[PDB]
Amino acid sequence: YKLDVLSSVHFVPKPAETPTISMEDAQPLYMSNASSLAPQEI
Amino acid sequence: GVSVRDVAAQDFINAYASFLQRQGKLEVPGYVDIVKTSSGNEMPPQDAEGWFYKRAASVARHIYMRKQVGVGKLNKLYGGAKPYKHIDASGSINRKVLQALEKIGIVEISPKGGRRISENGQRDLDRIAAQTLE
Amino acid sequence: FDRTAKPVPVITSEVTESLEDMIRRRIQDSNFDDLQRR
Amino acid sequence: LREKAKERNPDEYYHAMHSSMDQVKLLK
Amino acid sequence: PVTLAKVIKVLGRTGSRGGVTQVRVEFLEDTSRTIVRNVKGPVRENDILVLMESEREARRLR
Amino acid sequence: FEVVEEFTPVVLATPIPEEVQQAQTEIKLFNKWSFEEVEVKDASLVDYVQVRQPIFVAHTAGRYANKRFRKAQCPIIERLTNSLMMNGRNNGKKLKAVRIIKHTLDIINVLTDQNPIQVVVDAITNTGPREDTTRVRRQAVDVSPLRRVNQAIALLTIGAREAAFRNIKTIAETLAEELINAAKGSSTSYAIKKKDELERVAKSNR
Amino acid sequence: NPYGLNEVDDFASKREKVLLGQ
Amino acid sequence: PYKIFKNTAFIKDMFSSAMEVARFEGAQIKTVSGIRGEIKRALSKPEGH
Amino acid sequence: RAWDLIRYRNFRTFTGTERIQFNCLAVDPSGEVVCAGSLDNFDIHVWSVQTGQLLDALSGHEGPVSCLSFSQENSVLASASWDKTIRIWSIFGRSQQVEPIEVYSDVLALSMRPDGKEVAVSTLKGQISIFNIEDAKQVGNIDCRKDIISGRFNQDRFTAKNSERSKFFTTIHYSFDGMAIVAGGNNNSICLYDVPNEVLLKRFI
Amino acid sequence: MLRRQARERREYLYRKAQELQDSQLQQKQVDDEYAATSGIMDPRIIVTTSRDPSTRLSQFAKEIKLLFPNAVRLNRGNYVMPNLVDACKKSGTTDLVVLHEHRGVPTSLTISHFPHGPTAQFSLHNVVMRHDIINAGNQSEVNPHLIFDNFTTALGKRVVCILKHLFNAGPKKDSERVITFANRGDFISVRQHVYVRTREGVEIAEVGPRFEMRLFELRLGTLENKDADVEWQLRRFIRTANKKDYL
Amino acid sequence: AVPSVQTFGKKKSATAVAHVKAGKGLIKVNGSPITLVEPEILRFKVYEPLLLVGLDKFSNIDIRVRVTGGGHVSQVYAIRQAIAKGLVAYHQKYVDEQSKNELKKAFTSYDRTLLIADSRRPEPKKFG
Amino acid sequence: EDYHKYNRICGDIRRLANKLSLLPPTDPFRRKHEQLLLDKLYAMGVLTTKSKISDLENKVTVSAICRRRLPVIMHRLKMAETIQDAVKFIEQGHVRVGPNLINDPAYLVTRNMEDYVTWVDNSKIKKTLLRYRNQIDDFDFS
RNA sequence: CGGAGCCAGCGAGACCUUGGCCGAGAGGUCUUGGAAACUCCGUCGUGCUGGGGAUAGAGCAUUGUAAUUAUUGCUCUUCAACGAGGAAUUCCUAGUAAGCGCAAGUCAUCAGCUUGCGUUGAUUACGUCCCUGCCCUUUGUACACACCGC
Ligand SMILES: [Mg+2]
Ligand SMILES: [Mg+2]
Ligand SMILES: [Mg+2]
Ligand SMILES: [Mg+2]
Ligand SMILES: [Mg+2]
Repeated sequence: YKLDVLSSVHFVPKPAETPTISMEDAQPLYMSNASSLAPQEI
Repeated sequence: GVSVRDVAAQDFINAYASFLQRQGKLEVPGYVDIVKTSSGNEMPPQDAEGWFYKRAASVARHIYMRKQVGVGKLNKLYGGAKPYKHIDASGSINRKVLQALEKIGIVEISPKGGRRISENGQRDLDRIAAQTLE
Repeated sequence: FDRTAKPVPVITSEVTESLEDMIRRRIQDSNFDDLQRR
Repeated sequence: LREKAKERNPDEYYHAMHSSMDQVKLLK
Repeated sequence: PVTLAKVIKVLGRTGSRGGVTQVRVEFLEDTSRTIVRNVKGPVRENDILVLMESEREARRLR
Repeated sequence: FEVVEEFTPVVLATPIPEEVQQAQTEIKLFNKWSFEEVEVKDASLVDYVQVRQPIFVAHTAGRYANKRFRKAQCPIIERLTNSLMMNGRNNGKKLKAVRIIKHTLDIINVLTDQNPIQVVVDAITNTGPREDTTRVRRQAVDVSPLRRVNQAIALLTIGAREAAFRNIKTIAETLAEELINAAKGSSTSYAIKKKDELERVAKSNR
Repeated sequence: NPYGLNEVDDFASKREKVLLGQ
Repeated sequence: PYKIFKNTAFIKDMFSSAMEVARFEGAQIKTVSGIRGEIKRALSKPEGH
Repeated sequence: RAWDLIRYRNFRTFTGTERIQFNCLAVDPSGEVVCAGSLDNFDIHVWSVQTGQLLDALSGHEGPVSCLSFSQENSVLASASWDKTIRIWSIFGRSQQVEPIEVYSDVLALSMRPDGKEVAVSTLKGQISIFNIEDAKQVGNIDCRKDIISGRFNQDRFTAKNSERSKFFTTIHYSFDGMAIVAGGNNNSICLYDVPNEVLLKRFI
Repeated sequence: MLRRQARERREYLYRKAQELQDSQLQQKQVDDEYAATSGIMDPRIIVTTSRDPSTRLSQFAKEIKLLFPNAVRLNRGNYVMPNLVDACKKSGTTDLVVLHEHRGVPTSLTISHFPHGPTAQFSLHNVVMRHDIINAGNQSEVNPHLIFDNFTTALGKRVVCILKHLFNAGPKKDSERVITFANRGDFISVRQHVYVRTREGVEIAEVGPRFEMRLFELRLGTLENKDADVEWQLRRFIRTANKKDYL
Repeated sequence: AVPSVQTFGKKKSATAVAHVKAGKGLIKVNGSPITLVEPEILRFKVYEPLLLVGLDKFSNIDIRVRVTGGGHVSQVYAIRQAIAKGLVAYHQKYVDEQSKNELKKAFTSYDRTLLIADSRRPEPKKFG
Repeated sequence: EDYHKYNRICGDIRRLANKLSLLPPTDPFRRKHEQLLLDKLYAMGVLTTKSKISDLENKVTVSAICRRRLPVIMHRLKMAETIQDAVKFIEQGHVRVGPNLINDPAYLVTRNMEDYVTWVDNSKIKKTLLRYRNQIDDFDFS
């Protein structure tokens, strides 16, 4: 980040128990893991 | 405001060559009818009667274009290809032409050597330049 | 008199025979100085 | 001198970039 | 009489001789009719050829 | 209704000949021949005999060898001039070809009052072989329009050259005669003879 | 060169000074 | 020498004919200054150069 | 990286031999060839989608490759660079041809007409120039310097009118009808032009 | 662009200087120019000639093109040397080969490695072309096996590296084409043979061409640069020249 | 100061420098009128810009072109390119930009080489 | 003149690299990150030539980072006689790094971008250069 | 063929020279400083002809050297082979083929030869594996989809 700011033409923002909620998911919620596998993979 | 540079070269040379012939005052050497103007050439000029006068007109225009000119420059100016040697033009003919012109007052001996366009010749060449345009 | 530089070699039949013998020996042992993928 | 001419930066900027015979000598 | 036909497809992998191109051309008189012809020069789609005879069908010249 | 964009007579300090001003009015080949009325009679040759862009002189310095069909866009007069210079001794002398073509157009106008550019177009159109042969014996095949244009130009220029190779006729006159005869379609022109011979041989092997 | 030269520009400058010395 | 082009130079008066030069081609030569040289080839014209 | 959006997986990843940083990308209409450009290499790397191998590197640009695009129909590749030139690559076929076109200034953005017969480029001079690909000749030009609205930054020591920080468009795109171009850049204006008549249809703050 | 070339030359010269010091201290691998692409990217070679070549030189240029699997012949009509190398660098060419002649007899061969050198200049002796063979037939253009014989000195290793990288890496074990560079008193004999492994040995058949190449210059730069620092040059007028060996 | 602009045209070794200032329509090449440019057969090439946009635009300006290098043909191309570029630049600097755009459109539609240099840089067409 | 920030950058490079030395050599995790740091510094231009981690300990210096400053870069390129003049040109907006105008003198040019630092097209400074050479072409507006 | 018009870029270890005067030319003598092709207008004209310039004769000069020795130019006269080239064969894709000149001889090679530089600048093809030749594959191995199936 420090080097990026010094060499960036434009603005660079600074990079950012209990059960947790996943704000972002890699796949749609309706999509199922089984449907993510090819017939060859099965 | 007419000038030689405002007129085509061939038209001016032909028109001024006629004027010198018509004037009849340009000294012409006797050997004009026997010479070739260059060792590289093979025959004498066909226009035997008037080639010398055209030579003087061509030389006079060059004196205008370049303020100072000598026989050496004219020799290379009219020289040409013949391996190849690029022989320069005959020195005798050019020398007689330069001397002939300054008899009429068209040209005169320049400082630091060479020939300069005389002020009387300066108006004279301008006179025929206007003649060709009109 | 001396000569300034090395004379250009002449390729006679013996020189060829020695050269081809080296080539055949190299092929027989499969000893080739050739580039390989890295 | 040849490399110096070869590797000359065209953008180089310098503030300096902004800026009778006897009678003739006597007259001048 | 001589007919005019516009090239619509430059056929490939036809096995023709070098310098000969097999093409499909539709007659200008009737756009529907199509015929397969052999051409000698550089040919591209949408250019017009003059067929002396409109009956022969092109065959591979090997 | 009138539209006027010039309110003062235009007079330049440098004199310009009035012919150059009539050229300002319209672009004409050598400031003497108009392209407006010229049309390619044969439908197939259209898009390969390019006459729609008027040019004052043939010399263009365009880039037409880069791609496969750029030659079709080249003006036909320039193609004729380019074809004119061959045989080694004439290689690279484009100005001589330009002068020869100018003189040929003058001769064509004198003999025939028709527009010389139209005569050239008619000759190139007529002398293009519509059918040819390929070696297997021989087999008949069709001919692409680009090849027709190329071979027409080649035949006309070659015939005009060979006619005057060792004859009193100059290249300009023989080229004018070749173009006039080809436009007429008469068998006198060498190119028409060759075209008829090729088409006949193709018909034999059809 | 208020902040000096890198390794490459030091080598280049030395080479130029040598040739100028010749 | 009678004609010099940087390192190359044309020599005369050493030999009388181009035949003699051919015998001495590649021969080692030097100047009075000590500059070492070589006989490269015989000139066709004039003889001996 | 290639992403399969029916199954949402990265089914393939492409990379150069020496870890070249990529700035622009273009995909063949057949979905069988992928091309990328860089600001440090000057070459356009080409990969095979099915195999993932480097087919070859297209060379010829003397500057960094700023932008790429395949014709959706004719499948030609158009590339532009800070070399003040545009090159049309006919990569598909037995023989490869390149047709360079010169431009007055550096090319920042490039857009391909949907029919594939023309290409538009936005230059550092604030010009949108349209070229005919088959003939490789310019067919139209649009001025954009005056239309662009750029505000004076709070840190500026020079006026906005005198400022030249961004009076060009770094991104452009054709309308699917082909008759309009929307342009944007490092500025506060989005200008929508009409290609055939070369006028500003509307400007958005 | 010109700034990038100027900067990279200084880096190239600095790198060779440091490598020379590193070699010297070891005295007390592949060269840097070839290290980056050794065994990854196949060479790209352009074979050209001097201006207005004779027909024999054109034929010889064709034969040299067939020698190297990835060579392409280019006509040098009016091309300017700075323009020639700049065009080659744009097109991704790795090496450039220029041939000279005297009355249709090849005399010299210079190899320039891009983007920064080195440039090696050779003189060709006893050149025998394949056009001089009747009913010779066509060549085999498989990636050939390479033989480098009697290269011992550090300069000899340098010459081998330059010649080795003109060919594609990884020939098949059973490729029947072999190209040999044999050093015999600094005169490198170049032969091309096709071999057939017999049950009791090997038999080889010469394809050609034959020619002896002797290095006389090696400069750290492309052939355009007459000011490139000379890595090595052949001294001819030293008193030991008639017997001194270098490779 | 008199409003004036300077432009360059190039073709091979031929380089032409055109100076365009306010005037009365005086076009000169190497100190001589444009009508005397040689060779005569190519003279209309040098006229192509002047005839394309019309002589009225030149009636208010004086153009002086100095040409050096190259041969006859390349010198003619340098002259025409320099004249076109100079006219466009003057119409930009001392006249509206609408006329600039019209001139550029005309010249590019006719022949783009009038404005952009035509350099046939070597290209190794054979890949490899 | 305060080099507080660059000392922190130089120090942070030292602390980070030291932690990599602690991690077991055969680990792939450290080897990848060490190369990324070397590649990053090489890209920035701090390391003129590719270096090892041990060299990276001592080659990194405040002067190296200062050399990458735009006004210092311009001085070596001879665009400005003196650093203070270079800073003034940057503030007045006469200099562009690639297609982007940089008015912040503190900006550090990366290795690739070094070749494309130049004057803006319409700079009066640029016109002074071309006028001195008598190479000013008004078609390019400069 | 005769005039006239003109346009380059490489290159720098007494002899070169701008200029004046002689000579038809070649070339002499007295002094100062240290490009061709090409374009315009003319003559000629299908005749081995005003294409070609080999051989030969006579003179006017230069360079040494000491000979009446060759050497290098110029003037006139003489006026040949050569009428587009068999069987065959080599090369060639854009600033390319080809034409034209100019400069330097920078450790190999080169001496009317080598290299470089500039000038003018096209025809055709830019498609196919049909013929020839040189290769590659016939364990998808290849990350989804699609296609394929010993
Ligand atoms: Mg003359
Ligand atoms: Mg091909
Ligand atoms: Mg040639
Ligand atoms: Mg040669
Ligand atoms: Mg030769």
